[PDB]
Amino acid sequence: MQVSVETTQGLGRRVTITIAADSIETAVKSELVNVAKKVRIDGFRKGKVPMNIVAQRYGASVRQDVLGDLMSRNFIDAIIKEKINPAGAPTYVPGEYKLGEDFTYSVEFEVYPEVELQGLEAIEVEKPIVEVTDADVDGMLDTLRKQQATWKEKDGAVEAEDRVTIDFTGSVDGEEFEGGKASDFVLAMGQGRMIPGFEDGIKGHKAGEEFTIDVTFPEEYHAENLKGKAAKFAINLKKVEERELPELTAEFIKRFGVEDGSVEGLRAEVRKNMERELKSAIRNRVKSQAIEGLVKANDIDVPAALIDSEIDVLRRQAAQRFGGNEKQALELPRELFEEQAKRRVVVGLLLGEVIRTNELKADEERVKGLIEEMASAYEDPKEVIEFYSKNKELMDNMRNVALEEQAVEAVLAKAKVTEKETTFNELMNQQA
Amino acid sequence: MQVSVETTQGLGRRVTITIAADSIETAVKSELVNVAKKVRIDGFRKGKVPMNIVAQRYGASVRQDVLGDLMSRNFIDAIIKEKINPAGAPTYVPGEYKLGEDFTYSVEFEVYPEVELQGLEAIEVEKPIVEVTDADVDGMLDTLRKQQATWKEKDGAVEAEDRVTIDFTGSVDGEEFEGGKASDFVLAMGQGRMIPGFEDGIKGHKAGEEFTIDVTFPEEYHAENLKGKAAKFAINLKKVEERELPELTAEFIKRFGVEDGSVEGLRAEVRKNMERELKSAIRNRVKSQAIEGLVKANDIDVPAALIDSEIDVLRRQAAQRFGGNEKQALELPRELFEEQAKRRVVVGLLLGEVIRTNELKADEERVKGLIEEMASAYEDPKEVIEFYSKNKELMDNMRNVALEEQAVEAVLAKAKVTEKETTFNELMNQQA
Repeated sequence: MQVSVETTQGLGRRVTITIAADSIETAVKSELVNVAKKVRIDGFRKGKVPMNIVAQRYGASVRQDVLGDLMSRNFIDAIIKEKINPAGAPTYVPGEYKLGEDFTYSVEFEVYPEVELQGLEAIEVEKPIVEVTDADVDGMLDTLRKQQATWKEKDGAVEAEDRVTIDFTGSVDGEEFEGGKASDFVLAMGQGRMIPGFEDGIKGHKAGEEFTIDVTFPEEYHAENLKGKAAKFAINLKKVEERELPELTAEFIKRFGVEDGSVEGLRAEVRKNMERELKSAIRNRVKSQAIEGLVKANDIDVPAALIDSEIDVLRRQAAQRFGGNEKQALELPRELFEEQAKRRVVVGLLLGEVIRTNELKADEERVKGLIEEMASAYEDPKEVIEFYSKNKELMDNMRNVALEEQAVEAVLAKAKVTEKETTFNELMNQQA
Repeated sequence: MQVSVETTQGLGRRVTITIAADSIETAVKSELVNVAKKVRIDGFRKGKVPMNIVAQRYGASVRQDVLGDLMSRNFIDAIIKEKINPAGAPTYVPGEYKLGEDFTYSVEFEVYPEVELQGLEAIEVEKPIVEVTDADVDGMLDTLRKQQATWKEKDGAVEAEDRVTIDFTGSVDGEEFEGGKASDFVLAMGQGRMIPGFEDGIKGHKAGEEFTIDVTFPEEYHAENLKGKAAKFAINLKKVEERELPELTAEFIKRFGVEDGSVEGLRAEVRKNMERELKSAIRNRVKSQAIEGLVKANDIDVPAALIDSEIDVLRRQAAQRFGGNEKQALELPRELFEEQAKRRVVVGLLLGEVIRTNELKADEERVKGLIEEMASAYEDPKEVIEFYSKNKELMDNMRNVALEEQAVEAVLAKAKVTEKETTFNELMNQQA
């Protein structure tokens, strides 16, 4: 058999294969019965009319539709072998059909490039060795202690950790923005829930005076309408409640996911949480050094399509952390996310090539171990472990996490990693 | 942890679970980071703002969106364990949201019932034993011989197997219908491509005379607009070619998927095709006896939804064999397909319950054997076999074919099957 596929323009495709009647006769019989089996209609055939006879009767009428069916089957077959997973449903975009002339349709799909690994040996990574002191523990403990407190109504002055009701309106330089609209909003002070200085500036004000305070948001603020802006908050005030020491009688203080009062338990829980992120933090710097070393020294021309797709994901996610508005995130500025999107694609391409070139395997043992530690954080690890193994997406999505660890270890094994003993204060010097 | 899900009306569901702040505090942290991992944004977290703090800030704004996300994740999890495969994309149908009040959405999904197997031992099946004679072979051979012939232009009388060009219009009783429209249509006579009598009635007419002949379509004709109708065909005529004996020199006669001229090969190919469908024919009667015995004796109440879905599939398929028109098949009459759809659902339920109750396994050996014989009908069975094993849907879809065979054997093993030697003529008596 002979196969021919043409291209009209860009992503446009054309099928229409011209062959001898004998070949057509044979192919149509086989294909039509195969389609009939899919929907189970062949079993309803008593065989009074041969399939070929009806094929050369109604085949002309469904001739256009057959091309569409072929399009449907060929597309799915092709994406399976090229391993492309479309989001929802693909778009084929059919045009006007002329009888006796050509036909144009454009199937939208993305493509992938290839990369070469160079300068791997030239990667020098410094591993700063630091430890967590008991003083660090004290700071964390104190923060946790100030988080909880029992509310008590009073009238007079305002503390730094009181509970207040603030009706405020967000005005930038002289105009209200989309957010910053409050009504009987209750805010817990002393928890660092607002901008540093915001809950400080309102301290000492009576629950009935309008002051208007200048608050400046950092240039690197996630909200574009607030980043690098110095807004003024009127702050009306009306209700203030004192937060007194929480009842250590397990009455009110039982609002924790950890056991109450247990001094050893509290320190133990802090210790495990601190070291867990310490492990992650050191690896993040190691990972960052490796990533920057590759990107800065070796860049590659990346297709715009892949970057464009990354932007949408970023926009949807950004809107969520700005407030939450599905689909409206589409309206968010492209330039803000396009920069970071480029990095995501480059890193992915770099990792993907390492995996392919070194033919890395998805290690089940590695995945299982990670799951067990993570699942151990819950009361019943048994259902949690099974839950992850229950859903295929979770299994595969989590693989990329474990696989990434393998990729890092592979590079580090051949890279120059030097361990240097440093004081905690020394690593704290991150001024630029 | 406590879970809750309420129902508004019908398929309408309500989430909104009210729990203590401590539980919320813990649950939100775990869930949000899990979502962030899915899109790979957690690796961008340097940890300046605790997740809980932002959660009790923007959580209110995205509160509605969270419910939608929960809806999305819960639905997919639920269908996995209940094993329901949605066609494309599900519909959740959201309504108006009132702040401070309730919310209504309705998720459209189908359900399945269960059946009891009774009266299986009461099924008596007669197996008529017949054979194919050489006379049957001769008839088939002659039919095949008349199919092919070489066209030769002439002027005069018309044979029974000539090649003609007929411009006609389809008028029922006094109105043209949707089809029956021809222009320069070339029809090959003697191949039984038209209604018995249609190509017989035009025999003897000159290539330039309008006669108008009454043609009656059978009551059980697939085309509703023609079934039980006696239409009149004008028949204009203009071009007639004689079909002379095909060149047995392998020139013209090479338009077959079988070797040319080979007498033994021709008979061998006929023999294999005839017995293959003979096997199917006897089993179909056996299957029909068992199916009718169950349906006629034991009826079950079937939900309208399942039947409704079956109707659409039938409509789409019916339109294809009537001509071909995707989506327009929706406009086809329901009653025509609803009757047969009921049978499909009942048979499926009966088979499904047999499979579940008798805990039947999908036998790979059975599947492999069927594939090998089927693939043996192609030049290279190797790629064909791998192709079936390549696509999961083909593998699964084909399993049902093999599994049905197993189900039939299981029933027959305990049913009263009697073999009776019969003459071919005897079985031919199917006059009602």
